Amino acid sequence: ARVTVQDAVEKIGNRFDLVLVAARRARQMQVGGKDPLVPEENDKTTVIALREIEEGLINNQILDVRERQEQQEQEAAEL
Amino acid sequence: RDVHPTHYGRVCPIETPEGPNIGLINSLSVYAQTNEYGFLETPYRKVTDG
Amino acid sequence: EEFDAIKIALASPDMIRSWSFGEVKKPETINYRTFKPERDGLFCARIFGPVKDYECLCGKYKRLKHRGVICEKCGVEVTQTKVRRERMGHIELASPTAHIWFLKSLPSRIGLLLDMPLRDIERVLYFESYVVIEGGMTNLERQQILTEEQYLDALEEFGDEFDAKMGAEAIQALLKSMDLEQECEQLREELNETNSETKRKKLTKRIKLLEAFVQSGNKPEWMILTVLPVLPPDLRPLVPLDGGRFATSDLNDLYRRVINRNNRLKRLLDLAAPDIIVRNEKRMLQEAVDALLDNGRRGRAITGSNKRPLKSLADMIKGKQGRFRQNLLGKRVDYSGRSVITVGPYLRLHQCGLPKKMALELFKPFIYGKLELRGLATTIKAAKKMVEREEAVVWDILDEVIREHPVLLNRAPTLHRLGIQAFEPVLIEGKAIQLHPLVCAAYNADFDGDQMAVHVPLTLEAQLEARALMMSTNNILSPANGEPIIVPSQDVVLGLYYMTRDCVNAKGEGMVLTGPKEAERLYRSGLASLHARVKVRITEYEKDANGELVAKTSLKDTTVGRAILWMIVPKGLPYSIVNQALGKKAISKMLNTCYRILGLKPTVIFADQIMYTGFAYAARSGASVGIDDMVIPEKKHEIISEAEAEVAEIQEQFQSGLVTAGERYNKVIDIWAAANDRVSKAMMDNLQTETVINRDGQEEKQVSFNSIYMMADSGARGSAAQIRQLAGMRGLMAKPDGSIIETPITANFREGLNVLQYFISTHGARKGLADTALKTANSGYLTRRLVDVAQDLVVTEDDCGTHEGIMMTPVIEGGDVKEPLRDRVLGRVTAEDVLKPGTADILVPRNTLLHEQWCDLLEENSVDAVKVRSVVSCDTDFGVCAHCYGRDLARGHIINKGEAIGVIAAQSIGEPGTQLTAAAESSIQVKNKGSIKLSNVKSVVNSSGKLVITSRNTELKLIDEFGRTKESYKVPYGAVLAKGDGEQVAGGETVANWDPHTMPVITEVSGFVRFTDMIDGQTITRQTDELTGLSSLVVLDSAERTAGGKDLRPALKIVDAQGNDVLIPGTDMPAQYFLPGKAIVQLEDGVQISSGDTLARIPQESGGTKDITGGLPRVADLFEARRPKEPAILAEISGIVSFGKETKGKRRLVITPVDGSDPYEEMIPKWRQLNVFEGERVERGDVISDGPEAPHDILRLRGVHAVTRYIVNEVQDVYRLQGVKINDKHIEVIVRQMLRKATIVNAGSSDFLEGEQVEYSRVKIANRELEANGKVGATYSRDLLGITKASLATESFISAASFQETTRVLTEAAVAGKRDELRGLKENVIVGRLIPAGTGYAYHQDRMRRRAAG
Amino acid sequence: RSPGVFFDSDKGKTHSSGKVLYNARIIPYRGSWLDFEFDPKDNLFVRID
Amino acid sequence: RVLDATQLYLGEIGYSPLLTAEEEVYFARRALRGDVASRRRMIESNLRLVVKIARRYGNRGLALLDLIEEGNLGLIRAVEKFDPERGFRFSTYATWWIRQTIERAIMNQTRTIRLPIHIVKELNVYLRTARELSHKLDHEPSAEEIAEQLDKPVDDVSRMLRLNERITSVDTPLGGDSEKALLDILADEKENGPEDTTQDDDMKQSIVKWLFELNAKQREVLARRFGLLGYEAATLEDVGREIGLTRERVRQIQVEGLRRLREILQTQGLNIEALFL
DNA sequence: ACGTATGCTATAATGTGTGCAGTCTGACGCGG
DNA sequence: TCCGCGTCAGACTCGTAGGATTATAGCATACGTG
Ligand SMILES: O=c1ccn([C@@H]2O[C@H](COP(=O)(O)OP(=O)(O)OP(=O)(O)O)[C@@H](O)[C@H]2O)c(=O)[nH]1
Ligand SMILES: [Mg+2]
Ligand SMILES: [Mg+2]
Ligand SMILES: [Zn+2]
Repeated sequence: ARVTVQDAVEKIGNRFDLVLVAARRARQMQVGGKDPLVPEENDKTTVIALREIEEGLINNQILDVRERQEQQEQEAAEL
Repeated sequence: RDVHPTHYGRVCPIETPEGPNIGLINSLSVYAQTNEYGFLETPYRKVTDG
Repeated sequence: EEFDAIKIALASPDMIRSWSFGEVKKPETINYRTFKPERDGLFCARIFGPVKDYECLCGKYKRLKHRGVICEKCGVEVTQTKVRRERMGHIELASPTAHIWFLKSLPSRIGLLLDMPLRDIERVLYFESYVVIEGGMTNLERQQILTEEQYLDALEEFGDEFDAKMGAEAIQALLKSMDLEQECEQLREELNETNSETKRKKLTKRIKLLEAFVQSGNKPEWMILTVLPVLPPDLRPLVPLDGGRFATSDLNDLYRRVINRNNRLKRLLDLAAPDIIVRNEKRMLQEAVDALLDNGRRGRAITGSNKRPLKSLADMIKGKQGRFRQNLLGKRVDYSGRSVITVGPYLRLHQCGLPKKMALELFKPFIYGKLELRGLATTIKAAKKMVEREEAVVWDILDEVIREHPVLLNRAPTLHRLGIQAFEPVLIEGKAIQLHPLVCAAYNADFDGDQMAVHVPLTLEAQLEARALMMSTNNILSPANGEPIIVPSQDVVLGLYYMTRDCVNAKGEGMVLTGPKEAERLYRSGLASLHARVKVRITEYEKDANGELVAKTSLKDTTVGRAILWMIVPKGLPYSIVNQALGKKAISKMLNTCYRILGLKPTVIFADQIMYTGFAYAARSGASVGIDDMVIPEKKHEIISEAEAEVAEIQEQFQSGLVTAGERYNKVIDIWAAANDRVSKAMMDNLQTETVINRDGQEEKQVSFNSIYMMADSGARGSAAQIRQLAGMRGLMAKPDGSIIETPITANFREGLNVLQYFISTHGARKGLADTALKTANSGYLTRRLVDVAQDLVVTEDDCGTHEGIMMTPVIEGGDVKEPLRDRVLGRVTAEDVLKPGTADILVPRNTLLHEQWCDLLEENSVDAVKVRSVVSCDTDFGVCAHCYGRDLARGHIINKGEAIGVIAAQSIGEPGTQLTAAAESSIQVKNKGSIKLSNVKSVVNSSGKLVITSRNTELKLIDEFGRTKESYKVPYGAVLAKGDGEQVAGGETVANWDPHTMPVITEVSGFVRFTDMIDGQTITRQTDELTGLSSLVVLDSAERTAGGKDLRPALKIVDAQGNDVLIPGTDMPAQYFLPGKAIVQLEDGVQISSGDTLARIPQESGGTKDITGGLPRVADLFEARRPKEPAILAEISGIVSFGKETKGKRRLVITPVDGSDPYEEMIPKWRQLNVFEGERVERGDVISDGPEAPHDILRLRGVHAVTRYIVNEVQDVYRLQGVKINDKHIEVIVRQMLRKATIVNAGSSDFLEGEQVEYSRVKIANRELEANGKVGATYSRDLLGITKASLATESFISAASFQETTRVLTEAAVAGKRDELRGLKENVIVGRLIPAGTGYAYHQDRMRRRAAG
Repeated sequence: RSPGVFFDSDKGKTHSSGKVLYNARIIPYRGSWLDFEFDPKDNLFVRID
Repeated sequence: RVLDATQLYLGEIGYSPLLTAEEEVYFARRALRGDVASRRRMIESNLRLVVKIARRYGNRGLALLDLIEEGNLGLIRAVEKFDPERGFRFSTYATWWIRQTIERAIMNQTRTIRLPIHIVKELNVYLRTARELSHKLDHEPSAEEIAEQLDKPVDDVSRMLRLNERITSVDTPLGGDSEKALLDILADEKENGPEDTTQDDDMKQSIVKWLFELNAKQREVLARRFGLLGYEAATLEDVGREIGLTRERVRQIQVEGLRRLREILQTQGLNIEALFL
């Protein structure tokens, strides 16, 4: 997680799409103030986003479902 | 730039920047001196009849 | 702000007026005391806007209360100073003026369009001669120049009916009258008649320019400027210095030259002055305009104050010092610092020392941020002061943000990607950066006073990018070669060698230990040496069939040192690897083994631990540099004293007059050369095994523990080559001319050089260090050249869906296999099903990666030749597939889609050359028994009874029991074979023998020698001796030859006893061997000869260490595709050879193919010898002549996979000579890019037609729609392009101007009216956008679906 | 370079001919240059400055 | 042939009349009465005289070609106002014009920063006085030494020497070798970097918080006076235009807003901390 | 009134020239 | 169209150092704004 990012690349595949998924999640915790899934243990967003991907909690499909699940709650509610 | 066998006694073979201004810049030899016209000249012990 | 494309078109006088916000009509910059703009001047605020943010000049309207208010008095708007660099101006030119970029920038452009030369146009401009615009009376036709005499003749005689004028006015009217529609059709008609090469070229280029000009919407009148734009004043500044001085750009000065002369012309047109004066004024005006656009071009550049030339407009867009290279692709960057680096031997791989006061300033906005969070700072200027006072609790906050934050460390120069690596900063008190020893290799960073730039990744993406891609742990192997660049060096290797290496008995021999821990116990207890043979019990962990590790415990007889090293060794490798004495070469395999087996993590750890123990134990050894360590052999004074008398013997023979000066010069070099190797080997023979004095019972022989040897043997520093100078003999030095001194240096560095021995050492020293400075630029310029062409290549598709590739064989050159097939065909997707010898069962699939483990089964089955899916065989339009490239050698598995290869490839090729800056081949000895197998050989038996070879490229194979090539040699021309073709030889037998310092000319027939065209004085010379009178004849070449015997070819003609010619067996060729220049001949006219006798001996002086200095140019020329001055002839199409007609020896060839009825003729020189001898079954592209192969000749005939195989072999040959390791796929990248454009041959559905040369990807996309719709196919023929040209070919003009020739690129792109839609990296890095590759590949393609969705 | 006269030869201006073309040049302390040079056809030429 | 604009014009003047004493009078007498052809000739003829006068007036401001053009304009004004009836020659009268027109045109197009004649005229006498002094003092004269010989002001001499200070181009090599110019050093005055930009943004956002933390009528009256929230920076007396309409109550409420705000800066950690600034 | 600008003077005088000249490999573009 | 000669295009990457010019008459009414 701090030294290694190979365990994180194992899960997704593309070194490039890993940085994009990890960044988007890092930004949700940085701005939205979302909760970390893994014990943060005094690490910055960078590392935590990798840990969730490394262990297998964060994914392209996972984050897209979760997004519109909060946004569809708003749809039904407004009108 | 290359060291020329004339340098012997006149100019130092090992005194020059190692930069692009390498072979152009050169220090004068220890006992080297200027010729009355302009060239360089070096001291030499004359040998008379051996 | 967010766009799609950038367009370039010609600036119409009407268009220039759109940008201009006023007309500068005065040169007045500012008032002298009141530092303010002048009335309609060059800094006018009424034209270019206000000075400060929202302030008029006189001061009537202030700040945003008067948002967009225009003042009455001064007439100045109240907007931001923003507009002072945005708002432009113009000048109404009294008389029209010509653009230098559409006149001088060749092609003429203005002259190319008019079908008019340069001289003609210029003499019109400078008012030397008039030019006809249109003659009503057909007496005078258009574009006919009339001298000042000839204008007057037509005036009174004809007049009026003819309209002709002078100056830039005339040529504009000529451009304004010419019809692009009609003169396009006229040229097309003349093309149908009788077309040649030059005629059709000229016509087609004009045709396309004419059509391009109409479709670009440009009008040829805009080539002449009626309106001249003015640059915004802020972009040509008049700003004051701190010292009360001012400073102005040279543009302002050049502008004042234009406006003054233009206003003086307005004044003279008011006075109706005589034309003679008006002429000067118009010439001047043009001089000023041309000097403003591009100063140094038409004539002398207008020099200014400090006798230097004024910097013009074009100059700020031109080359290195232009905006592109200097202020756009290269940038000074914030959150950046540099400092002296020093060692960090305590750090782990993923760590680096960062000074506190450095990181303090670097992370300034991150302190202010974390401060407001804790509530210590309420505002930022409060946080600013908290940092300034350097109070204690601010250090702890700085320390907080930096944790889990990577920093980029760069070293100059940035050769390859590894020139930057990311680490986790460790704050250290001190002004020095501390760098990790193992990655020192990648940077080439020596702690001798190196500095490394620091950079802070700001964005979270940059923190992830730095940790993911640019982290030191994620970057192990080189991208160039699949090899670990983080290999321990110097002390590390020496320390391990010391440990593993063993010695006789010593303390505690043959003891018995529980584990490798008891070995550390006893050594550090002082009851065992690291060099004690011991039977220890170690438990090794071997991998099984699955992922599970099997444990095995056994007694290994190894040393105390070897046992201790096992502690560092991860569990998964066998113990047999550390059971040997470890060296640099052995250690490099340990890490590679560790990598291919366990993975990444285990290696990083292993690599570090190897380094740490290496340094530690190297220091424990006590390894020093005493002067008794530099042992001179026993008998040096015995070798030299009698090797001197050897040379003194020949010296007395020369003055007698037998051995010539040249023969003595070569003969004395051979004596010294033997003595030098004699001293070298006696030295190491006394130094390597100096330890012959041991114990136990009486004696034993052992490796020497001489400090210097251990330091060389281990592979830590220096080598056998360096020790030679230290203890042995310095060797023979080289003159600055290139000739080698007859007398070398006898002494060494221990003994001391005399005064001259040092003077001699200088010559070699200064020239070696001169090529370190000067020759580095050619190699660094190559890196630049390679990159530009390979910018666009990125992995796009996953699978190109192609079943093509190129076959690969094992590099077995010079007996010992140079490069095995396993390594060559490693990490490359195959294109064909490759099984074992017995064709009855498949072993490896088609579309599969070759892992080192799959390549191990290639060894069991002994693969012959393999079709690997290559880069050039890719069908992916705009990029390549991951299958075609294969593994990313840097990573260690299949390449990611989106990774930008082209740049990785270019770097890999240029990196070694840039950092990288005994020919007694008498006889081949075969080593294993075999049957002799020659190929491409045509020999003839001689008088002696020996198979003499009369063919240039003869190869010699060594066939084993089952029938496969083991060893391979190059047998040269006129070589004497021991045994002919098919005969058995034993091991250690001289199969071939020849003279190296000579190239003989050997006959094929017997009889007498005739002299033809060998006149004394014209073609040859003559020199005789004494008593008898033996004369030698020396053939003069065009250099030493007079104009009399230039077309005379000198040759030694063969004749019989009668005097007639002797036919060469089975050919109608009378025997005639043409002697080249400087050919020494011993036999004079009228001498009997047998077949196989040497007629003449051509000298082969070749004693210059090629190194990299004289080997990089050859690489460049290959890439740049520059045809040699003696290319070899090849057959075009297959069929029947039929020799035809001749012209004073100049041979033709009337080839009549079997299917092809129409003959084909091509001409051949006389002196050049062929390989085929007529009437033969030739195929497409057979070797007819010998010499260098032209790259264009290869692809033209033998297709893509032939030219790719050539460049790859040819390039690698030069790098293999140096021990530079590059995968062929990296060269294949550049090759692919060199095959970008292709000439079209055949009319298609699109308006392609003939003579057009379009990109290969675009024309193939048209063929996609054609095979679906039918219509007419567009047949083609791929062309090869040099690097410099392949870069300027890409549709992107931005990428082309950013490279070079920037003055031309822009003008051609302006006239074409081309719009660049951006694909390359250079293109998006300029505009400062997301790179359409790597991290940004996922983003750019998400914008491409915005375009696709409607 | 010391003023006076100096004899040189481009060991192959045109490696086409490969002819060693010999040339002379008078170098003054102040003044115009005076060069003499041969050509592929060994015709003596003078090029002031 | 000839492709230098210099030699071409210099050729065309070389094939133009060279007039006699009585010829000049014949043409000039018709030139005043407007013969058209006559004015062209006298001019064409004496272009040769303009070039000889421009051979001494070079290396001062413009080029030789620039001096001839403006020297020709002097010959033209000399032809526009010559007196043929006078027995004196033309070459004499025309020289006074050609020397004048050149000097004047150099005085304008020589300096980038347009220096009018008045400040320049005087500067010359100060410089030409420096000659006299320099030769007899053998020491380059000071601002005082020039002032003591003319008996004129000290600041005048000094300020006139300040305008003689010439320019260095921002595109001038530093060290006589491709390295860096003055533009790669000289900074931008107008825009100060983010740190100075964010100073004011953060300082002025902190004030927006401090005003909403004051009284409703205290932050109304205090803000609209200084022009912080309002549109125009009013005075104690001018706050009465809005709703205040008071002179005493406005001054007590302005200062009441500032006193409560001074305690807000003492507690947040500025006051004397931000006093140095 | 103060600052800038335009103007005239009259021996005769009538065609300029200046300034670095071991760079070099490679590549076209007009004539011949 | 092919071969000689002219002009014109490049020249590995980052750090540091320091300085200076000549001269344009002389005086009297004409042109622009508080
Ligand atoms: O002009 C130069 C000279 C040298 N260098 C660079 O500086 C370094 C000087 O040479 P090093 O001291 O680094 O040499 P090395 O490690 O390759 O070999 P040894 O001394 O161990 O024999 C090398 O890495 C070289 O690339 C330049 O970049 N430019
Ligand atoms: Mg170093
Ligand atoms: Mg080193
Ligand atoms: Zn105003």
